[PDB]
Amino acid sequence: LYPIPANATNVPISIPSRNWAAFRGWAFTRLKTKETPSLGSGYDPYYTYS
Amino acid sequence: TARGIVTDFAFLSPLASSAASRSSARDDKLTALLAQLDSLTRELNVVSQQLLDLRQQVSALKAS
Repeated sequence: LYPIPANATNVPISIPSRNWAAFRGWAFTRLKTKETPSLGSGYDPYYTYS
Repeated sequence: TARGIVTDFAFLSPLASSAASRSSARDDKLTALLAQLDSLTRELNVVSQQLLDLRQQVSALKAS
């Protein structure tokens, strides 16, 4: 995932040197921040959305 | 917690590394935008100067 701040139109992503064997596709989408939980941590005290 | 969480907001983890590169790109964009804006402003100024001449022309039109 990558942040898109308020009223921002440019979203540059970079990847350092890598070996792209068998890579097959990119796919994308855009989602609102407050809807997406901060996964990887058990509890998200700021996640005010249901 | 309503007044508790008014401190220590969220964080941008994957935007630390590209700080320099993004700042450079932003400055380049700013340079281009400034050039475009200067050109547009000069064009608008000459257009306004032309547009005043219209008054003279019309007033001159009402000659009988």
